[PDB]
Amino acid sequence: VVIANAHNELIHDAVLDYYGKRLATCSSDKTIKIFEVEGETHKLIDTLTGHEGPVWRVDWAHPKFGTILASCSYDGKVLIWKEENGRWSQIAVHAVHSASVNSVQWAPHEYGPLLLVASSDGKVSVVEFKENGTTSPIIIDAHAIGVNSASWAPATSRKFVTGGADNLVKIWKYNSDAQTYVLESTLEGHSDWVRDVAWSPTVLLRSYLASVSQDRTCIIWTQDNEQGPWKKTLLKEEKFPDVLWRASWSLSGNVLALSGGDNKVTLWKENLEGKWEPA
Amino acid sequence: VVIANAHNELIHDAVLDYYGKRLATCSSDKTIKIFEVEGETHKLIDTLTGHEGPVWRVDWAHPKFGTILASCSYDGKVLIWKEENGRWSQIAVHAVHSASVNSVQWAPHEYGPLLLVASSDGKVSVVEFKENGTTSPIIIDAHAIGVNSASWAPATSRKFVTGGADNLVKIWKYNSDAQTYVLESTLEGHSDWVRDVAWSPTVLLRSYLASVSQDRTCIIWTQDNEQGPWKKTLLKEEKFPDVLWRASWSLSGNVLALSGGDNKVTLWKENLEGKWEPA
Amino acid sequence: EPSPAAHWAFGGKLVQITPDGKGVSITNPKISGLESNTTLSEALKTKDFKPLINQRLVKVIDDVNEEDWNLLEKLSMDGTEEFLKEALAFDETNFQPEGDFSLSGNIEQTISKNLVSGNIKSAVKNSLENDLLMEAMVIALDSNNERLKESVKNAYFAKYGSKSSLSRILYSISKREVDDLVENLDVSQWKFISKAIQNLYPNDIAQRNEMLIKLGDRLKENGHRQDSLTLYLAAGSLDKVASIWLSEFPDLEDKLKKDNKTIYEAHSECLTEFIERFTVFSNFINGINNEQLIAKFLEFINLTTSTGNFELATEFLNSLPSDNEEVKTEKARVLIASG
Amino acid sequence: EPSPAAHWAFGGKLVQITPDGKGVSITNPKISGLESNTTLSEALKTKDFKPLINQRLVKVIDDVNEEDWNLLEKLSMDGTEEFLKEALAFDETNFQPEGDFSLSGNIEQTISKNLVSGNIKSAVKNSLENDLLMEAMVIALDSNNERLKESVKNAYFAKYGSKSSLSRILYSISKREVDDLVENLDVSQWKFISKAIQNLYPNDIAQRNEMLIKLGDRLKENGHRQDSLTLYLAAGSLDKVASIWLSEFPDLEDKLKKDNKTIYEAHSECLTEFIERFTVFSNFINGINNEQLIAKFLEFINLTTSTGNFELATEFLNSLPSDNEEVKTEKARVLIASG
Repeated sequence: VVIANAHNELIHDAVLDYYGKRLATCSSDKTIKIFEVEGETHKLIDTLTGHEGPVWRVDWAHPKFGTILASCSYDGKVLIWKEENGRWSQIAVHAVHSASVNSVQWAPHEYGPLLLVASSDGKVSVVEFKENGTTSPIIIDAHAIGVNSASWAPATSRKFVTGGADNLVKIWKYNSDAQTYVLESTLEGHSDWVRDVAWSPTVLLRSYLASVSQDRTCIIWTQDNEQGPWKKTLLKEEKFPDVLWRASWSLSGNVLALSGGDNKVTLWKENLEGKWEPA
Repeated sequence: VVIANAHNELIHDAVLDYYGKRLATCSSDKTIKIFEVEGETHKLIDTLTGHEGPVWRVDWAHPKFGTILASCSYDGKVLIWKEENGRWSQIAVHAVHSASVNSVQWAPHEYGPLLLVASSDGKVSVVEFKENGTTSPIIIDAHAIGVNSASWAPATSRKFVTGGADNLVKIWKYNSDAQTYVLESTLEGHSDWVRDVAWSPTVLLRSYLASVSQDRTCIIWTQDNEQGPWKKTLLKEEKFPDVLWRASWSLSGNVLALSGGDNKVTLWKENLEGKWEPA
Repeated sequence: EPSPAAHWAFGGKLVQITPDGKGVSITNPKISGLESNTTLSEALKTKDFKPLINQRLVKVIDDVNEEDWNLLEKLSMDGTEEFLKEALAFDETNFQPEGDFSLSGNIEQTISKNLVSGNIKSAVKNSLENDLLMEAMVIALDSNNERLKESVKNAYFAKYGSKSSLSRILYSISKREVDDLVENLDVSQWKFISKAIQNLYPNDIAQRNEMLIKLGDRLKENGHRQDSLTLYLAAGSLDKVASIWLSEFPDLEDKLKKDNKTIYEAHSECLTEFIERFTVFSNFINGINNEQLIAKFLEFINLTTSTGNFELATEFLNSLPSDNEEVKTEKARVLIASG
Repeated sequence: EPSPAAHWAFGGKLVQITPDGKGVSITNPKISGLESNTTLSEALKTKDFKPLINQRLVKVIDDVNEEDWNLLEKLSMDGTEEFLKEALAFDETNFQPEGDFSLSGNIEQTISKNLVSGNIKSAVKNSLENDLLMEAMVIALDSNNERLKESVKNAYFAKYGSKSSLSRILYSISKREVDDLVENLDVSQWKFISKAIQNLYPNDIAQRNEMLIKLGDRLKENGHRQDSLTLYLAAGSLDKVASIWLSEFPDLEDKLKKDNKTIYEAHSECLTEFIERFTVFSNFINGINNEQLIAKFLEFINLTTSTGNFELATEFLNSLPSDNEEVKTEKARVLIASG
């Protein structure tokens, strides 16, 4: 199934929603597009407008809140969108960062309608939408140089991993006696900017993290339990041909989808040894 | 019970009939008289006439032939009498002897209407009354001097005892190869005329005879069985005061009634010893 | 010549001629030893043989004779019914199962399966075809099925009614019969074969008495004389009692003849005792067609008429079948003689 | 910079950007090891698990597992009813009396008198109050009187049902009960306690099954696993079979994990075998309210949706109580995802 020419400017993100039927894209044209794919057909449904700069990413929210989509852009702001009564409209706007926002992600539906945001300004913001609408977020300084990604850990006590341009990967946990997310662990292992970080939703004892970097390597970080440390495990002994840009875990099977710069997508799974191989 | 003056001339015989209720007498007046005795009363019923001389004896016949009476007299004849329709009449007359007939007696009713007659002419006659009436008798010479009595033996084969004036007693039995009664035994034992002989009707093995005589003694002759002889047994060791004239056996008990000349009647029975004594 | 010219006549009357030679005198001489039977005449009317019985009892002859009069002495007071009474009568659960156990063997297992499988019929078959009769019986003592509830009884007896007297008795009680006991059970336990007749035939008298009789004969013929009479007394068979007594007659007249009595005293006394003994007995039981009895009945008549007691003579004359001529003739004679 | 920007989405779909940088491409990658379950989808519709059963059987794991699939392999051909059949079934008169005899003793005489005197009741009393039980029983096996015809049984058991296993069994067959066998008779003779339930309660199913169950529990808890399932299969208690299988789950997933399989291959393979084993079994018995079962039901749903086989996923979604929200949510999600 292919939807060629969804945009005329280069596209940076395409995400299907909770039912994996409703597509959504974003690119330099500074717009988002909603699609409806079936067998091998497709129908545009709208074009979201507002961002003053190329749009970097989008994330669909859990259906239990409505039909929402979040986006962020080089313009250093985040826009939420809604499809009420049959038409999309900018409900809220989040802009507390002073540089390009590169990632945005809806927390687990159990936490409510929270949003995880990371920016080149080095900070990360956590945002909920009050009873009235406005937003009173959490802002933390999380990386030097710039933050490129941030992902939520599955639900139990709330944790999320960030990936900065300081080559570091970082786990965060919420604390009461601070009313903020505090730095739980710093994981060193990349020699160049970390482009993305994905926390696997696998519900097994062991937790899985996958970080991708400008150094042409993918690292799977794992933690057996609370007393265990985060163990480093290169996805493969040899570096890759080009820069790895994204990492995505399936919802089941704990299968990793790696997006390279040689515009190639490799798939991996774990084996008896604890080492990865092509799935 | 006494019926004084039944006759004016001396009476020689008084016999009650089969029911012992109808009396009958005879005497020198040459007549017989029928009486009916009850408690201590009596009623003459008639006076039989015909005999030309004193009447010696009478004998009632068995009721199964009618109401008959037989008599005999010094006139040497025998007259039978009947009471048909309420009045007595001379039916037949038997006279084959040439001297006083002294006894007459009806045989046992089994033999039929036979009559045993004994006379001073020394003969004895047996008489039946033919189908028509007349009489064709048996006449036998049975004693010298004269015959005074004759009695029939009970029924089984027919026997009778006679008693003559030759002092002898004699048993007679009927014989076929003679068509007459033949002398079976002569019993000697009296020294003077035998006046009467009575054969007891007792139905015991032993037969009893009683002869009475002018010698003032009574002899009981007995015979155990056919092989036995007639054994002599004086009624009592001492002679009697006067002449014994009659002998009569009861019908049961075998009790002997002796009629003496001292006009006295003695009664006797037999005891364990086989000797007689006053009953 | 003058002479009493005495004669005897019916009724024991003596006819003679008065000394005056002109009168006739009829009388009934007193023969010491011969006396009209008053007691009999008076008891036969007042039907109270207490005195008569008390007379024979106090002057009884041999030992046996005493029993009969005693049998009659007590039968006198207590009455027939009440007599036959006193004469025919007589003198762990739980279990709690415990511990393990198991069906050992094919036999047990097969029968057990039958049971549970609601097949109560086969259980018994499998039981009988083994010496598990006790069990076969237990199963059957639970069902209603008669033929099955009986196929076992006939199986018990089949091999036990011969090794146990009580088994053979059950066999009879079971099969509603007495023929077996009545004919083979020891005569000593007669009071029992007696109850088995009154028990099995309580509403069929003809049969009840045919059996009681069949037993009496057996008793009397096996030393139980006194008892066979009791059974007869209850079967209402005067004929059997009569026959026994007529056979016992001779010997009885002999024991009397040895007792210093003339041939007549013996014969006389004997026939009287028998007649009074028979009369009183026939007066309590439920009872003429026996020849000899008749024959001897006639005999007592004559001895009675000779006593002058024409009344007592007629009484016995009546009881005889007016079908017998001798009975006929004497009936007529006694009439005129008395009338 | 240019990049596929790949993502995974429900249904196991992969979204990426074309190299031209202007197109979106959704697909369902082939993950070696993960394959939609056709056999299940096709057998669940054509209700012919011959192939499915033949698959599990030919690739079974441990020995126990093999029995269950075999239990299902044969249950497949013969059918439920016919199966429970082959699984719950199993592998002198006469006597002639002779000669004299006599009532010896007081006991015998008293009982004998009773009998003849038509007093069948007392005979038994006198019998029991002596060790003449055999007889007491014989008399009773002749009357109709139930209370008496029963006063002896309770007398037999009273002292024997404890010294004989067959006696204790009779005691139960007699008194129309099973409680005793079902709870104490050796588990080895279960095929018997089995017949005593179908025998005593042939027209009362609720009770028939309450007892059959009470037994199954006892078997399974005393080494008779395979058999307790047979009893359950006949009591229509899928719940008991489910519970047993859910407890046996862990150890089963462990034997798989030691067999050179990743934590996922094991978990995956296990839940599948259990679900196919439970589905085929629930298809022959007479049978959701068990939490864990539901919980694990939901689990198989997700593994199925991830295969893209939304149809087989809905099928199991239906069978779950539409009372459970997780069941609710997934019901809705699967809908839109497929619709």
